[PDB]
Amino acid sequence: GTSNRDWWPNQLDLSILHRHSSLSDPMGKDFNYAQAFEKLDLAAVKRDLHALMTTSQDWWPADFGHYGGLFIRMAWHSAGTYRTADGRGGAGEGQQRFAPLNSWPDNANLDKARRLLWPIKQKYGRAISWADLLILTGNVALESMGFKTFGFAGGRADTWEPEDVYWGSEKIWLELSGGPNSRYSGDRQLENPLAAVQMGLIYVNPEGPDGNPDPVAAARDIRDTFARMAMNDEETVALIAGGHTFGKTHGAGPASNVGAEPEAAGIEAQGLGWKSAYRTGKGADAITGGLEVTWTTTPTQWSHNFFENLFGYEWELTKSPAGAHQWVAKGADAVIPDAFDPSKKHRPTMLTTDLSLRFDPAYEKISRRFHENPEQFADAFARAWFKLTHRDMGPRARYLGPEVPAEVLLWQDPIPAVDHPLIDAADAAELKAKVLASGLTVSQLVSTAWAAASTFRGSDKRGGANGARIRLAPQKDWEANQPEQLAAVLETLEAIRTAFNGAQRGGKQVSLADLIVLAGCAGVEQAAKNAGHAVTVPFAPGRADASQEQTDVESMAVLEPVADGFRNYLKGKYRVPAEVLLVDKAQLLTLSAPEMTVLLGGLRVLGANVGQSRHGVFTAREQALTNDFFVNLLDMGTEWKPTAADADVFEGRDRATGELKWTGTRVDLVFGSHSQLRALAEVYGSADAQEKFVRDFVAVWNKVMNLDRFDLA
Amino acid sequence: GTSNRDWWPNQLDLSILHRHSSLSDPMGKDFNYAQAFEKLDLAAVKRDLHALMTTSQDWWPADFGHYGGLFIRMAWHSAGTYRTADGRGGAGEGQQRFAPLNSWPDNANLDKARRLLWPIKQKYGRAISWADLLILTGNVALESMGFKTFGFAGGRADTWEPEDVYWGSEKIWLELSGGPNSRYSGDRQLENPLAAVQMGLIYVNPEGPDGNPDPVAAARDIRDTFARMAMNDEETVALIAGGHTFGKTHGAGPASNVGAEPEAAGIEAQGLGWKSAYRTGKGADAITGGLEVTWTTTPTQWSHNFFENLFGYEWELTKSPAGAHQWVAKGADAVIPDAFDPSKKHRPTMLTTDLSLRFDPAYEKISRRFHENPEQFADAFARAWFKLTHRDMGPRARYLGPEVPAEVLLWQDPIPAVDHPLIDAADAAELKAKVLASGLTVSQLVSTAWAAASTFRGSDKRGGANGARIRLAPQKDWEANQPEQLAAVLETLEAIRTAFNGAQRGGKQVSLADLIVLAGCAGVEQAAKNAGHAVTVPFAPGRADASQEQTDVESMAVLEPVADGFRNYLKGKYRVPAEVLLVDKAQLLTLSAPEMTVLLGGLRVLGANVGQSRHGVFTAREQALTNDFFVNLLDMGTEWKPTAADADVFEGRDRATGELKWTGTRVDLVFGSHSQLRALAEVYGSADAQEKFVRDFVAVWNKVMNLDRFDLA
Ligand code: HEM
Ligand code: HEM
Ligand SMILES: [Cl-]
Ligand SMILES: [Cl-]
Ligand code: NA
Ligand code: NA
Repeated sequence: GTSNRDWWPNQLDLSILHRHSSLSDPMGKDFNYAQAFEKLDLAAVKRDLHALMTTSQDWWPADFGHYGGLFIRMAWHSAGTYRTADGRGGAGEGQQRFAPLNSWPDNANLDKARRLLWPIKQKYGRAISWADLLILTGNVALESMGFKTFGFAGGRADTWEPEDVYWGSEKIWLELSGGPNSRYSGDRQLENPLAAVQMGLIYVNPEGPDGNPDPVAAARDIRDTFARMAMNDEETVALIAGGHTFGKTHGAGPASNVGAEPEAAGIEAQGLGWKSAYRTGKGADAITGGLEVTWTTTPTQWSHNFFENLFGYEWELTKSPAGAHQWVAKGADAVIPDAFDPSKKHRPTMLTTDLSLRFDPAYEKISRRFHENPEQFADAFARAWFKLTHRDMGPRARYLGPEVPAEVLLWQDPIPAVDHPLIDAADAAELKAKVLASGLTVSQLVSTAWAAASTFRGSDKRGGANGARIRLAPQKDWEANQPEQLAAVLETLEAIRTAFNGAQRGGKQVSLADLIVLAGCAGVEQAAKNAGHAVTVPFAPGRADASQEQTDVESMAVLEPVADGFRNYLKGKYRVPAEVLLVDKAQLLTLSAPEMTVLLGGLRVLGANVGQSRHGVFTAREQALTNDFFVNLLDMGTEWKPTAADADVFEGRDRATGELKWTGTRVDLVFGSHSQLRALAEVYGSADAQEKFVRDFVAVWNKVMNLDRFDLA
Repeated sequence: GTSNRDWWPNQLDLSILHRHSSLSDPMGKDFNYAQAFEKLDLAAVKRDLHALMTTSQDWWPADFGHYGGLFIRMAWHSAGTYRTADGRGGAGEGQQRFAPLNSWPDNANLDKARRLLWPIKQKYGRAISWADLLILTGNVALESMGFKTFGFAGGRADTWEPEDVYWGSEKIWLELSGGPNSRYSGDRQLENPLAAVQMGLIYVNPEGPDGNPDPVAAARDIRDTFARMAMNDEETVALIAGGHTFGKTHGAGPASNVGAEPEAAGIEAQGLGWKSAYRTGKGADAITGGLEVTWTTTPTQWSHNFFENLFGYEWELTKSPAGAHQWVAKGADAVIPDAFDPSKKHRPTMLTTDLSLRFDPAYEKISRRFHENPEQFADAFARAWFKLTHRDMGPRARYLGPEVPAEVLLWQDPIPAVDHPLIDAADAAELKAKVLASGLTVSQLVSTAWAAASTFRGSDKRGGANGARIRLAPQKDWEANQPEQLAAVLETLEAIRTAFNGAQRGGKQVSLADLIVLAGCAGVEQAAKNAGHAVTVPFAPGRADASQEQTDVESMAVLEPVADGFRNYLKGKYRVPAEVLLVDKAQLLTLSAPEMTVLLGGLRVLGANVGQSRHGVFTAREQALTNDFFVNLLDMGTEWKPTAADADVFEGRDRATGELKWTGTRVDLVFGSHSQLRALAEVYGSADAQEKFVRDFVAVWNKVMNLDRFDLA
């Protein structure tokens, strides 16, 4: 059946903005997952998970009698899809159970692990999400095997369909580099936003880069991918050596024995895949990835043996029973236990990527320190594991349950507690009046508040106006934020704040975070007044100001908007058309197509464009909140053509006279071109729509201002 | 960007069930289009439309000074995509303005016609939908030109995205038949549910079948396609001759001058397409389809000149300036006006498909009667035009405004007015008790009510339990409805009804339509009681009973369920997998994925299956309303295999013992296979879900019962 995607494959796709509707969701409108989890008996769940570790099922028998290794792999894969570039992936939505991740080659036999969890999921029902349960299961595995974790937070709500994520352009699973859709170019430069080396891998190829078993060159890939998942050298070494303290790989026979992944398997498979024709197909005969490595002498217990082996032997290249490259210890005794036969023992083995920890000079120093100081390894691995599994969960206000660690970590972008009375409605009226009396313009106020709030992304719940990080490095210097204009606005607002706070009794004070947002509200209100409308914008106080020492400058860099169509801004020249980047930003902000449409048409006429560009400012009353953008964009009296100078800029001329009326970019004109967007634009451009436009504007403005307000959730 | 549809192109697609969410809709959640339209000043709209017919715009100048013919073409294409097989297409949702219809080749230059309407759309805003406005424009065109229409109903609410419709499998616009995705097979048999001869056409090829200009063979295609749009011979003649009383075709130059269709055009085109390089590109030089025919001597006035010409001249084959086949009267004087040059005149011309009206023997008899009696032609054309443009609008209760025709037409599946007091809650409770005391079983009651209600389809809003047409031909004999069991149930219900109605005073009586639905309610309540839960199923009286004389038997045939996965029924053996047919039927019933999932799992354990098949009845307490379907489907203790006898039937056996527990079909097992459906099944199969299952089941059951109750809107 031919579809629109077939006829027009480079059309903009808006269905990404309408995923996650109440239509697809089985829970009712009012279901609140946080409230459900807070009443779960987490201790009971954890007891059942401990029991499960050693209750082997015959359709997927436990290695060594203990599922712990399988489940730690499951949890690290759940978290391991995370990319800091866009915040997409990670464990926070339980996407491992949906396509494509449920069928990625690197997730082979994790369908078994998830099915082993069904009886527990079933018992506790809606009070524990699959997303939380995957991570909890990983923690319990660690604990069952003697490793004390740093803590755990619940609160990851389940989702009900696949997320739309760009995972690459390759059309072949696991395709090696330099193909027609290569993710690499140059000197092994991985394309953003990707964070894996091959399609359907978590991070790197365990045999080495493109299958070449060079540990030193493998280390370069590990360092780049892990960096792209927000982990530094110490965290990377602690996580790989920690993980590979446990369990084994599965490569007992040729991979051509393994059949269809879950989304390709027959209906009778009931959700499972990778059925193997090799011997019994499971257990001692299991085939997962093709390697056959067991790292330690006690694969079901925490030990210091990973580093003892890594350093204690010299390594020789060999092949697994499936033919993959791997390493064996020269001259060693058979000291490693077999997973099923108590009469068999094996020589120590390693992956190419494990040897990276010893042969990359920077990793070697870390691995040596951990080898010599195993308590330092244990503590780093606990911290790193918590970071791994919580990195996309958002502000600490979202963390639920009795095991949340009290220590505040830099990577959480922490926001100080509020310890004083908050401003009330009378005070907010007085501050808005002082803001309007200072001489700050509509355009300044709206631009500043937009810049502060619009860093939010829903993918990992980072960013937003809480913290007043707009005043700190690096946000205060970002090009999109108009550093010199921003500094003059912050200077005026900080003087207003100091004067208000100095006049208070009791401990009452306003944060600069709240004042930035309240000042934006005042700008909106004034813009409405300019247009003849009486509008109050809602404002919720309670934001606090973070310090520079609570603000990791390097980790903040991934939030910089290099494309922000809501400010008609594009930092350079990209492969992806600007309208596509607009819809991607709308998705990170959590906006639907109508909300993206209303919001952009309002921002244009309010003067939010970077550099005060006239592109898209289709009004003769700038700084007044009207639906002029829409009425004028849709006027068929105006004809549009791309300029000679720049094909991505357009001139709108009176079709009868030839006179120049407007200029616009592709972000602007897409609202008059794309058939779905133009239908939205027409609702807002109609003669009955001025009041609807204003109201809908204020609503979406307020939404954006509150996107990080998990303290109010 | 590789997607799930790329990796797994044959997986089931659920997103068709979640189109039309509150997310995509710009109007607020409480917007009610009927309330808006009822206050429209319809007469004012019509006066603006009248004016517009003769106000030419320079960017698409009006032929003959009058846009009438273009707008009649626009409205017939809006209505003309309708297929009786599934009720999809038609004018009822204004889908011409979205992809792919906005860019079909047969809709070329209709983008201009819709743009000419924007000033009026804009003026009246939400009080007149696009959907309504396309049809109303065509009525006003007819009226402006001297033709008395049969009336007009508003009430078509706008939609905000493309509907998912199967339009064919060809990958080339306008592909001739016999290709690798041919829609024809056998002796020119067009595949169901299609109703056009080539991809991107409305019905037929105006040059003849696959371009062969044989009027006689073109008549066979006309007859078949029109029949598939629900129009018989008299209606088809009246409509083609009617339409071609007006206007002209456009073929001033070679078609290679025409550029990209709207969805492929540049952003500067602002939603328009088919930009032409031939001379001025428009007006006298217009190119639309490539033919150059003007049928009558007065193209802007109703006449009987189409048939005067068709019969009054002998025709000869010739070629337009773009090279398409068409017909000329060479014997004639130059009597037809030129569209732009008052000093030019032309000979009469016809399409091959117009000559079909004279050279197919059955059409000729009709055309002759219309020729000789043009008042009969006018009346037939008015009735057919109303039918054309209203055929997918649903029950007369949805018709809005001051121009609705009072005559009730058989094609409307009419429902008699109710002139008597309705039963109240106490009466409904006494009827439910009498139905349960009669001895009718939960299975019989549920099966009957399901069979009566589940004929509904949202595509054209035909079907449903209103009317009690389950007791009439043909519904009473459909195999899915189990005609002998159905007759025994209806006989018992009719005796209950006669007894209750005979005992009333004051005119109070219950219809059989309402009693069938209330009896289904009693069955569901009793099933809940059997499981130990006291529930009340909501019930809304006011249905009426239609007579056999008010029921077109032949038109009802397209509503027969030949696949109904909710009753595990498949009438024969199809090319499309049964699970795909299930999602199709869900979409026609307007169900989301969660509602489809709850409903099917409840129906299974209530005994709704056709034939009392055990397939999917995964319970040991049949006729009790429990979540057993889901608990037992999801039990990993059971292993599934396709039977030797039938690959579409599966045995569920205890995995340890091999004992046979259950059998199921693909419709059953897809809920255990598809990763999104299995996530839904899990919610209902969890230990905390009994209450939720029952509530959600009653809610969807009630929804289904009420699908056709537009009298309560
Ligand atoms: C460079 C990064 C990594 C590479 C290339 C890698 C590679 C692999 C491979 C190839 C397997 C075998 C799969 C099979 O055939 O069953 C696996 C198993 C496993 N890995 Fe990793 N790994 C990485 C990082 C991690 C991390 C960060 C952790 C956790 C903190 C982890 C914990 C595990 C565990 C516990 C297993 C054993 C599974 C079992 O016993 O079934 N690994 N690893
Ligand atoms: C066998 C069915 C039909 C065929 C093959 C068909 C064919 C066509 C074609 C090829 C054109 C020329 C398009 C262009 O180049 O501008 C057209 C024009 C038109 N058709 Fe039809 N037609 C069909 C039925 C109908 C019906 C049912 C109606 C309305 C009741 C209709 C009303 C019109 C009108 C008014 C025009 C003139 C457009 C203008 O003046 O711009 N036709 N027809
Ligand atoms: Cl994601
Ligand atoms: Cl449709
Ligand atoms: Na994420
Ligand atoms: Na329809």
